[PDB]
Amino acid sequence: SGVDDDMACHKIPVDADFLYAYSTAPGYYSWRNSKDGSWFIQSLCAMLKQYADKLEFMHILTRVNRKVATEFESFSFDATFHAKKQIPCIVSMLTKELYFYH
Amino acid sequence: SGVDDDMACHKIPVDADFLYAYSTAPGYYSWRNSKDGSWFIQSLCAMLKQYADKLEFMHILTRVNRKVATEFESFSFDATFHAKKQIPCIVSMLTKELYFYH
Amino acid sequence: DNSYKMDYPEMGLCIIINNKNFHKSTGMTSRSGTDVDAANLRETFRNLKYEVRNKNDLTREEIVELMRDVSKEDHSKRSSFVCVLLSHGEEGIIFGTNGPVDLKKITNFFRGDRCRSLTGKPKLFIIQACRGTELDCGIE
Amino acid sequence: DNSYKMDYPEMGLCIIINNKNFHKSTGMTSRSGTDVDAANLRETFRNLKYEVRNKNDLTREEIVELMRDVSKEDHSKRSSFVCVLLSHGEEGIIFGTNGPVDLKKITNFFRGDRCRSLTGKPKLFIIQACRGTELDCGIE
Ligand SMILES: *CC(=O)[C@H](CC(=O)O)NC(=O)[C@@H]1C=C2CCCC[C@@H]2n2c(=O)n(C[C@H](CCC(=O)O)NC(=O)Cc3ccccc3)c(=O)n21
Ligand SMILES: *CC(=O)[C@H](CC(=O)O)NC(=O)[C@@H]1C=C2CCCC[C@@H]2n2c(=O)n(C[C@H](CCC(=O)O)NC(=O)Cc3ccccc3)c(=O)n21
Repeated sequence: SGVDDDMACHKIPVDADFLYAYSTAPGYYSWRNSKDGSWFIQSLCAMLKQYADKLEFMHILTRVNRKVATEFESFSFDATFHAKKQIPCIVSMLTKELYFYH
Repeated sequence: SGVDDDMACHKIPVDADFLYAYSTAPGYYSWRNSKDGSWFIQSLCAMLKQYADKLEFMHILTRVNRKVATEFESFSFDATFHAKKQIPCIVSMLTKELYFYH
Repeated sequence: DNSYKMDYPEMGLCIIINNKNFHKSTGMTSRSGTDVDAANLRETFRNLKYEVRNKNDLTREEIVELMRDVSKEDHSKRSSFVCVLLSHGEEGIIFGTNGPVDLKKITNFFRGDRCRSLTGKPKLFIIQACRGTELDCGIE
Repeated sequence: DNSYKMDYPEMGLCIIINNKNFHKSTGMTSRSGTDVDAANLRETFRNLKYEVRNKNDLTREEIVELMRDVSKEDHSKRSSFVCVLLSHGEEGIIFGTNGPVDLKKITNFFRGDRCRSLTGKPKLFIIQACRGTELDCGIE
């Protein structure tokens, strides 16, 4: 406080109000079914359909995280790429809650 | 679906259920007042005090984002480091909502 | 104001870059199933009242010019902005059909000081792409 | 289950690494005001019913051994885990008093497969440190 607050003229950071919804954790592969689409986009769309009229966006995205993490696993004849998992990654520099039904 | 879901044996990702509350955006400086502490920790503690019995953790952290972004600005005799701003960065790989009052 | 104002005349743009097919010179294999994702997204964001614009198989250069042009529109009557990137990727990088682009180049156009008609408004980047080559074997 | 179970006998540990003073060889200046942060955090997390453990001026090696030992405790009766890092930093890096440590080394101890008594439980890393040398001049 003192020198660093109660500014006469208000500014906001240039990176404020961005949200990144990443399909996977930093450094990791992300997975896609050739017929049904990617795990992440499938789950994102299904959770938006079910909850966009009911939940705040971060809470919708937390259910996407759980759906991808818990329900999906890779399948491959190559053992290297078989039985692999994925956790999506929410990066929020938002400053307020986001409700689509608003 | 089909090959990649309704697993007989359930697994979760090894990076699931982590949350990173970063003081600042990727690539950026983070700021600290020599007498009052860092902007981020000051704001984090104040928002936990006010809302930990009322809001889910991501919503508490979204108010920390707004408090840091809107209320704080650097002050320095060196023009290079003066009038600078900061947006904290929430990185959530959580799979559920977190309520401290639970 | 704990919530973003979402009652502007328009919810805003939803730009979907759907990259399925990649130049031989990159050695990147076709992204089968991405069209299913693109169609799901179009329908989902249409029901949220977004103005959806789908683009297919864009070069790194076309991605950059598209996002530049979109950032230079007047977004004054829009509540928000959404961009969905569907492609190959690595950490901090999305692939055009002909090679890598730095995500920062894309997102910087929309910074608070560079897209003034979106200042104060939520800018959402939804990214289906790899972020490296680590493998999660899971637990349990 | 939309919410983490938070009615285990203990809320869990809150580990605070408070690095104020750095070896001459690093050229890192003293972090005045960090003790105010450490005290605020101790009180705040005490009121949330966390078991708070404060540590001051740890070498890179002491940080690594501390987090290893903490990850090897039996967390079965705890709802969650919190670690707060207060130091100099750069992207992906936190400084011990005598030099940089990769954050990944710290966090990997708590992975779902490596700390089984915290599998399924929220692991929170709260980081006050720089993440590079970019400068936000803001807008408005
Ligand atoms: C790395 C990336 O940027 C892409 C992102 C994307 O295309 O959306 N990720 C992949 O390509 C992912 C990772 C790998 C590892 C390296 C080899 C390429 C491989 N790969 C891949 O072949 N697919 C598609 C296949 C589809 C086969 C099918 O549907 O039968 N999926 C798999 O190999 C594993 C799999 C995943 C989910 C369901 C079934 C199988 C990828 O998505 N990737
Ligand atoms: C880069 C880091 O890892 C640290 C993180 C931390 O210590 O919490 N960040 C800084 O050190 C930040 C950045 C810089 C840029 C390079 C020179 C060092 C500088 N710096 C710094 O000197 N402080 C402390 C001073 C305190 C002076 C005071 O209270 O009068 N703050 C400032 O220089 C600017 C300032 C910020 C808030 C309020 C008043 C002034 C930093 O925090 N940093």
